[PDB]
Amino acid sequence: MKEVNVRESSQEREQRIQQQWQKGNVFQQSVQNREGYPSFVFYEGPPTANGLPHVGHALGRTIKDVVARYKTMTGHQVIRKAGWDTHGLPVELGVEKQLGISGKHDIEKYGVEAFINKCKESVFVYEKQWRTFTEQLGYWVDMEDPYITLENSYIESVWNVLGTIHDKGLLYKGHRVSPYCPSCQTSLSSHEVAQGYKDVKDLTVTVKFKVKNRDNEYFLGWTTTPWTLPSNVALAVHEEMSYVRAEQGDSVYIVAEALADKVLKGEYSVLSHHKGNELKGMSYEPPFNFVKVEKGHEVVTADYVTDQSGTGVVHLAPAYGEDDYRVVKENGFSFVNVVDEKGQYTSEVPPFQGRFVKDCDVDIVRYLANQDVLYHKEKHEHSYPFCWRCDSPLLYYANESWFIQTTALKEQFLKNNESVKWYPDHIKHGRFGKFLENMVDWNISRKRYWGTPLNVWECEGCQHQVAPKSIKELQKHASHYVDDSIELHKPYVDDVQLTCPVCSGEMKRTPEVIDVWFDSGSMPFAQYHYPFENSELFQKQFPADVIAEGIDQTRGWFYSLMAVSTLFTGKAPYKRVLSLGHVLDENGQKMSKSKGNALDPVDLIHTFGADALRWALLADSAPWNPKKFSERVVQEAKSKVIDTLVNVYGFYVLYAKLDGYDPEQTYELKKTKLDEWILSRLHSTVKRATVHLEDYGFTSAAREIAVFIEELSNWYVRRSRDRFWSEGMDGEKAAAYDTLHEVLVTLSQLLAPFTPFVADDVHENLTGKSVHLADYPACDQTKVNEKLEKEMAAVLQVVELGRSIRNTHSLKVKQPLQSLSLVVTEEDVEWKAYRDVIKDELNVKNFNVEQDDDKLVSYVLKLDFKQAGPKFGKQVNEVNQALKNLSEEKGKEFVEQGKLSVTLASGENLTLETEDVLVEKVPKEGFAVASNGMYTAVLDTALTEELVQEGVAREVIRAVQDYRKKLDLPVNSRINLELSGDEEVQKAVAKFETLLQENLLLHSLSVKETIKNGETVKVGTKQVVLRVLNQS
Ligand SMILES: CC[C@H](C)[C@H](N)C(=O)NS(=O)(=O)NC[C@H]1O[C@@H](n2cnc3c(N)ncnc32)[C@H](O)[C@@H]1O
Ligand SMILES: [Zn+2]
Ligand SMILES: [Zn+2]
Repeated sequence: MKEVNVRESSQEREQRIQQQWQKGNVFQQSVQNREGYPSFVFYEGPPTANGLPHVGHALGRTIKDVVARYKTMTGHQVIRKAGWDTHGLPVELGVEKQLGISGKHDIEKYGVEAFINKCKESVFVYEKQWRTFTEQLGYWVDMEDPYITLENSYIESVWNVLGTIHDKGLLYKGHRVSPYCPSCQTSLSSHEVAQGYKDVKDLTVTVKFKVKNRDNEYFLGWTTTPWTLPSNVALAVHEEMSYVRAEQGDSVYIVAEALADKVLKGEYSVLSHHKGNELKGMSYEPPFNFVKVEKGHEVVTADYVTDQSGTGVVHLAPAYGEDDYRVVKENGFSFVNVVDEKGQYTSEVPPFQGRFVKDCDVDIVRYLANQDVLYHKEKHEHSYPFCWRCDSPLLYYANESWFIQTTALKEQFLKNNESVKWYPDHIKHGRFGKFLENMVDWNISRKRYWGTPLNVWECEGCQHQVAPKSIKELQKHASHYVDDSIELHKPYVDDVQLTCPVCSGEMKRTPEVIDVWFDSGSMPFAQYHYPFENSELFQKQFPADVIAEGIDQTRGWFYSLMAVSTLFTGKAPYKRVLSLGHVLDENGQKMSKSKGNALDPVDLIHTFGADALRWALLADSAPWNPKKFSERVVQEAKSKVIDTLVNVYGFYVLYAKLDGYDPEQTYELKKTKLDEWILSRLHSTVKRATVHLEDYGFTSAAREIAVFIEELSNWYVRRSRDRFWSEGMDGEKAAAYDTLHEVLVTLSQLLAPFTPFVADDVHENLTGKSVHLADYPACDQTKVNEKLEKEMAAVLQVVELGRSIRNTHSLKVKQPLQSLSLVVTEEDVEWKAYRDVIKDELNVKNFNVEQDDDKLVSYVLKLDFKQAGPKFGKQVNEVNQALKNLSEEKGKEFVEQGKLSVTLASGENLTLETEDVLVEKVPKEGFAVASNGMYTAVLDTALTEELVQEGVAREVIRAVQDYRKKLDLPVNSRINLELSGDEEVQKAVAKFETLLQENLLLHSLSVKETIKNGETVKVGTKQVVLRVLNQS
């Protein structure tokens, strides 16, 4: 083993370990060495290369590393291939800002290829930043040969999946009302929409729709979206609902019967009743006539019309509502649209053309009043969908899109999810399962530029569709030569046309790219270029035994993985999911670069070490709920846990070298009880840490290890230092080194998944072998001693109570005290075995175990004025004083009898009730008490001259020992000590001459009045002059 003497920062140690890992190919070796062992299949969720990693990203990569390292150590091969997510809106928008452009028209002007090249350059920059962060965090994952979603082979596998889905009839094009982002100018999927809901307040209005062929009669139409009123095509009523013609003032209003009293306020008179199907076909005047409707402006039956809210007459705009689209289509009414692709009014609405529709709500209300059609308005507090990338409010907008028909396999989705073990369990049928139950088809087409091109070609002539699964299939169908090096991106694939197998017409590729979530969802198949390559490796690497990503992937990678695999293979792509709560700042606020509360994990790693950051991320709280985090928690992990291990390790190395201990040599071992206890704690920790890790309880396993590390340092090492400090390799010293060597090797093995850097530094130096090539240690039950653990835990509690008393009464432990008495209710612990430990640790001359406190306490008596006030009147203070004057035995009698008589000054005898007296139990004179209920410790705090003088002699002994170290004197030489001090020091040194001589290797001791050029030292509150000569 090598020394740990030269001061090394945490960063320097981890850099040294990192280089050791590189030179030895330890990561690669930890995989290859498990060839033929059972597989544990792990999929890396690919980080989006559109920004810098923050400390929240360190949680998931820490947990994935713990799992992979642990499963490797317990006898599994864990292949770890990194991945980078590089397509889609999350990349495009950031690049647009870098370029100072915005929107699809600006991208066309900039140039599609030039824009895409900028995207490629940006993702490459971010990949390197993420790679460096991952390496310094110690998350072993192959970033030399990662999968990358922009790579041609990866895209080809995605094409093969999409082509296979198309073969089944599950990829189709349709004109549907879909959630739509007016800024990004594209439809969005249902999982993307679920990620962007925000509470808003807007206006729902009731508008009068004047009935044609009548007078003073208006329908009361209702809508939550005033901006859709110019596009009105029909009014919807329920067929079997009852409506009333109600007269108010000079007008008559048609409204639902159950809502009339709410809608019509002040005064009305119901004239007639009508069913919903009776009102069918009645024409009316639209609130706006800017747009011309060919067929419409009538009343139709819709089954979804409710009488619970609104008026029972619902304004329908077919282009901006799925129900509205369906009902208008059924009744053959003309479809109309008044909005461009940017969410702005077209020329068909003159007064508002070129304005965002949701910003016209206030002006629409005023226009409604001016036409005298407005009848009511109210505020609507509800959730509304916003774009998960650009924060623009969404619209529901009729649009031609491509869909993956996920609903066709909904039953298979639920069955696959039912096979998955979720952490936390509630996600399975909660956040994730509920999303499966409300499944709609997956809108995958994005009218964008940077992404996986949707590989569907349509014949211009007969609309036949061809979906090439590969470059070879693309080449086979193309009407022109297609080079083998064709890049599977826009615009290169848009220059490829096919010959239609049906009519020989020209086939053109649909222009869209696909949802970025499909790319990552395809990684089980695309990361190995399946089925074109690595068919056998893929089969061994499917399904995954676990994945671990943030909770937002329930609307992300968790869903897209499940959907792609279910549509493609029918099978669940994973057996087990760790759904991780998000890291927040120290205030509980979400982490963001804009908010400035996103800590840099690289700075934390540089300052405190990755081992400390990882430990704090694992041990401070559980990973399943939102997590408050701070630099302070990392600092505490470094000083309390990481530094403590390093110091114990450095202590062992220094004294093992000095004493020439050799773990390969065989010694006669005199194992002590403290050796047995720490070994029992070691293997009990091994057992309980393994049990938690087997159930992915990282926090509980970490906390268990931290407890053991505290016991190892604060108790085992601290109390065993003499056996390392002593000279000569006796049986006890050899046992100490043997015990500590086993603890350090096994503990570092335990810690290897958690704190990989320091664990290897200890283990490799002690054994010559990397800890990460080792097996996870097994619990040796023969070294577990449950009784010994139980007693030492009781001893620690007693020592803690004793220290508490000493601190409370300002009695420093260096000052010996006469006795500690322990009151125990039961003879559970063999206290005789720990007498020397308790007396040493508390510095008491005597340790006595008592069954009760009768010899240690007394009773004083007072009067309960709230209970005995009226009974004695003006004599209450005389009786209360009478109780306080009673002797110790009188109080002892009262607590046993419960009845008491007090004789007042006049001789008047009075009787005291049990509840009239307040009883106080006090320790006997000179004693002090602390109790935890189970144990009552009674300490004699009374000081004698002999006790004080012994304390002075102890202080003299320590002062001399400190002065010897300052002079670099040999530990073997005997010294001539000269000492000067006042009479109290002189008397103490004289009286305890034997004690001084036993603890100091003194050739002679001279007490002088004055010392020439002496060293003044501070012994207690006194100053003592020392001077050391050497025997000549
Ligand atoms: C599995 C990854 C997806 C396919 C996608 N590329 C993506 O979300 N990429 S990411 O880089 O934005 N996310 C990386 C991982 O970090 C999690 N995460 C993101 N933000 C936080 C946060 N504040 N606290 C904790 N974890 C967080 C993501 O869920 C993902 O696991
Ligand atoms: Zn958007
Ligand atoms: Zn054709």
